[PDB]
Amino acid sequence: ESKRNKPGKATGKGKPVGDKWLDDAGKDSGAPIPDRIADKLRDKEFKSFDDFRKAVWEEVSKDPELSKNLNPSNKSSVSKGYSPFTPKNQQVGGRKVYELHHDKPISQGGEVYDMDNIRVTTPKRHIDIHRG
Amino acid sequence: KHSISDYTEAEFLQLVTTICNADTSSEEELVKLVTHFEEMTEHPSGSDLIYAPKEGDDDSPSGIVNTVKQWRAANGKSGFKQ
Ligand SMILES: [Zn+2]
Repeated sequence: ESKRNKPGKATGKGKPVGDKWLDDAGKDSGAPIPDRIADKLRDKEFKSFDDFRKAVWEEVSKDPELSKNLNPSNKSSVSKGYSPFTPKNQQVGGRKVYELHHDKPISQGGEVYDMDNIRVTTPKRHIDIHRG
Repeated sequence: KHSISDYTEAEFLQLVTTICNADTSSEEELVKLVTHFEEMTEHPSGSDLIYAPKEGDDDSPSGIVNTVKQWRAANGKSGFKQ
């Protein structure tokens, strides 16, 4: 009874990112999935979007270019497949961690596991996107 | 565990160490501890003390405890249990 909970295989290219990768998450449509992560996850089967989410953060933990911009506590979090905490000023109530967003919504036929359709957002930005 | 005056310093360090190490069974449990920490400390930086330190701050568990202890002492707040 939720599309995002149906199994599928990951596809898509992503984009080159730099040190300001997660800074981009609070702006515009959010930050892209890094090309380097897309290389690792392409063609893997996922039983739910939540399982895909876990895999993204585990690959972040393993990637020295992506993990080096997280502090020790956030490193511990992504090692467990958790989403890392944003700065306080980008949090909204009990939503305190980076959120994965579908640029074309799944409800409007957007692809669930196409990484070219996925963005990384802060809670503050994700809420604003979904309200225009 | 309703206020920071309910914790000894050693007990608070235990809480902070658990958070820093993500020593939980779910992301939900971790978020709950972080929320608890922010409520206990009353510090304006909130979770930034743990996850977004300002340049040169000591973000080890003992460093965070020191930052909290000093801020509370200097800003008229009750301290740890003896
Ligand atoms: Zn979204």
